[PDB]
Amino acid sequence: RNTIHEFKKSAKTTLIKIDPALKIKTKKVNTADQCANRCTRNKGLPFTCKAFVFDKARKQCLWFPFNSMSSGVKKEFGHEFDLYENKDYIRNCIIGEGESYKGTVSITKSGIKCQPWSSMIPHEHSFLPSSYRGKDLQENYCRNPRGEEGGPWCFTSNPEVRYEVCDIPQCSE
Amino acid sequence: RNTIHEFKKSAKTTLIKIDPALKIKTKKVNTADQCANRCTRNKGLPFTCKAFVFDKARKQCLWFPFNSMSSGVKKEFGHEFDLYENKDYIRNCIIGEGESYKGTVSITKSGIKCQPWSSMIPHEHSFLPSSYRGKDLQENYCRNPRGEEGGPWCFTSNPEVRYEVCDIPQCSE
Repeated sequence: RNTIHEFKKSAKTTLIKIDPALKIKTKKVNTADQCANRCTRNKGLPFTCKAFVFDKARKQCLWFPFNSMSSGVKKEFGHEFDLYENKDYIRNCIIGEGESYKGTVSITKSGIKCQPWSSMIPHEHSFLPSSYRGKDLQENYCRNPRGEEGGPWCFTSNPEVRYEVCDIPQCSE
Repeated sequence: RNTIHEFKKSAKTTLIKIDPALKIKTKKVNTADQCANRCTRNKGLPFTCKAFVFDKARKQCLWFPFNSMSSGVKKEFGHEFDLYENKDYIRNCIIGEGESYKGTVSITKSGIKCQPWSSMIPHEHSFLPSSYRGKDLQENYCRNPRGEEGGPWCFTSNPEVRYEVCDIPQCSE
C-alpha cells in the first residue's frame, strides 16, 4: 500500500526551523512514496515522524519531528518542495468556533462533498486563499475563515445546496 | 486506491444502534475494501461516514454516521464482524493525562515501534486487554490505562528499552 495519500499535502512548500535545536533527518531517494513509507513506519528515525518534505529537484526526503503548526517553525514557499503532514498530528477536533481548524474533512453533515475553495462551480464566491492568508482555504476542506458561529463549513458540490456546515467534533467531547 | 488501511480496525466487533432514529446504510459486496472505498469517498451516503462494519458471513457493509465513542451506540462482539473507524473522528490529541485516548499512534517519543500489548516479547507484562476492559489496549497503540503522570506510553519492541512515553499533543496547543 502507498502511505503517501494518508498525509496532508501542501504543494510548493517547505518548513524552516527557527529554533535550530529541533532535530532533522535527510536522505536522497527517488520518489516521495519512499519518504511517506519511511515516515509512516517511522523505521530509521530517532524521533516521532510528524511531517516530511520531498525535494523534487534534489530528489531528497527531509523528515521532521514537527509540522507547520509547531511553534518555532515557519512555512516557506519553494518550487521544488512538497510538504506532507502526518494527519495524526493535525488536530482533528475543534476548539470553539474552529477558526484554527486545519484538518482534511471535506464532507458536509448531510454527506455532500465540498466544492474546492478556488473553484466557482457550482457556486460563485469570494472566499479565496488570497483574501484569507493563514486560514488554509485549500483543496475543498471544511473551514471557518471568518470565525463565525456554526463552525467550519464549505460550499457544497450540490448545485441546489450553496453551503452547508460540516460535522466536526469539539475536543471538549 | 486502497483506503482500508486508513482506518482503525477493531476485529470481531460491530456496533448496535441504541438510538432508534439513527441512520444506517448497507449493501452486499465481496470484500471490505469496497466498503472502505465507499466510506472514504463518501459516495451514495446520506450522512457523514465515520465508521463501517464488514460482516464476513453475510459479506456485507454496514455504513454509520457514528462510531464506537458516539453516544447512543454500543460496541458488541461477533466473530463475523470487523469494525473500521474513520481516523478523522477519533480524537488525536489528549485531554489531561490521556486515559481516554483512542488514537492509533504507536511510536515512542524517540522513534521506537511499540510492542503490542497482548504480546510478551520482548517484554513480559500484565497490561492485557482482558484486565483493562474499556481502555483499548489493542494492537500496539500508545495508551495510559491507569491514567498516570506522563501521558500515554507503551512497551517497546526494543529489548533494551522496556517502556517509553509517546509524544501525543494536548488538544490545547
